[PDB]
Amino acid sequence: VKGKIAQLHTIMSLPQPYDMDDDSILVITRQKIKLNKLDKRQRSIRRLKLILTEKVNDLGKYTFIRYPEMSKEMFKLYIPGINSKVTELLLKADRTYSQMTDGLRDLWINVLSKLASKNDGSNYDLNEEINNISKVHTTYKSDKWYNPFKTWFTIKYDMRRLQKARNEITFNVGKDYNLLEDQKNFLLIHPELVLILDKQNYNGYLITPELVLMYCDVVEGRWNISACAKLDPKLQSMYQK
Amino acid sequence: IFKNIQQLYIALGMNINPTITQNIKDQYFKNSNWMQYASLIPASVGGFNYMAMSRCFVRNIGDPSVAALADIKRFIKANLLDRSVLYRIMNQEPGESSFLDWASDPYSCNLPQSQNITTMIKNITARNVLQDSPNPLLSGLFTN
Amino acid sequence: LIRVGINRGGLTYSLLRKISNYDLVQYETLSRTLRLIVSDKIRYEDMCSVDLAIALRQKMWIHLSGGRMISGLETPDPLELLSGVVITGSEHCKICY
Repeated sequence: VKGKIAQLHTIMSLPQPYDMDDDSILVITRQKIKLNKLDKRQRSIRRLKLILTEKVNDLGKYTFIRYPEMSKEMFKLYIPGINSKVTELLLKADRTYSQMTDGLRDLWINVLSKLASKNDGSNYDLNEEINNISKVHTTYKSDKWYNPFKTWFTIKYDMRRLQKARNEITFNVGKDYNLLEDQKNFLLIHPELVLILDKQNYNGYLITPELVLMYCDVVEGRWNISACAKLDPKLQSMYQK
Repeated sequence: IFKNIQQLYIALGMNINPTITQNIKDQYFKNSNWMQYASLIPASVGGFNYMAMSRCFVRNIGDPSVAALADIKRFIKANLLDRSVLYRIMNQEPGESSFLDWASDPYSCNLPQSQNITTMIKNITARNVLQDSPNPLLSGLFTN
Repeated sequence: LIRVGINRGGLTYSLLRKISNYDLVQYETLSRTLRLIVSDKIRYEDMCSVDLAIALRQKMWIHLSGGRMISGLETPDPLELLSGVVITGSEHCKICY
């Protein structure tokens, strides 16, 4: 819903990118702000503007981008400094899988020799699909949509952890956000929003958790489609297409 | 198999569930050939494998236990597993299910604490939520 | 479930502890099974999968069934059952021979 994102832009004082057929929710939110009747969640969202102005100095020169236009720059989001926790796990998975390729190939060769046993040679050793077993981990690891997947999975994990921690214990009202600053990207994760600042080109993105989940699963789907098309001999051209 | 291994690692190391202890994590990560065993052993006998290779050809396999044990034999014949793995699977410990639980799912072996999440939710709803209700149907059906 | 329970009443943590501990219990059970000490007195890899399943179901349900039998369940799996022979080049089927 465009209304939710427009409301997030209009709660904390930021420029309004969107235009809408009926800006009723924006008028309602502005009226609530003027008379100071904001809810608890809206107040918690609004209080982050002070932190944003304290950390980021030249916040007034950033330009925020709407949802459809930012997709080109958000399907490939690489933040190398924050995905140092899932990389180790994926590397260990690669190692523990590489320890089984020989046995897996022998198993499939035995099964195929039992099911269709020709009496005149025709060994199954030189089969393309069987020979591509030994490079599944290599193909996933050296993929184009791997780093954006890692970054988005880390972002989703942090946001979901914060959201779950809010439910169990709301006592720690003071600090619920997660802040990560770098010479490239400035990332703020809140159980209700994600704010990304690109400082080299002065761009800003403010997204809802729904957009977080959408981008995460879309990038995961792209990664899986591309890699699994690369492996299969019948879909090698479909990979590049 | 590879995606199942990745899922196992992610769930055991990078999940928001706070009930996972460090003991389980550093027992599965440090012990030799434990994640491979967990990902390869068919789950009908205790593992985390939900794809019998017979499913790749036919849809209705039959009772999953027979397919699981056939796949275990195939694994140990292809040097993926060991004979001791099959011996341990044969000599594991039984659960504590009853006759009604057996009737609710006949193909199941007596795996300890094998009840599904949906089964637990259904049991909780039947025994707690729908006990005292004004609806004639539920009042007649769900007694104490 | 939580919404209906708070609407009606009767939900307590003692009932919902299992739902939270399910995954840890699964991991603990597998860990307990994986570090068991076994002997090679009986070779279980030389039996057909049907016999293995029969023995497993006999062993697991020993408290309910006892010495009695369980029937009507086991069916042979395809891959263990079938054996295909592609007859080509004027040679008889080895099994048929």
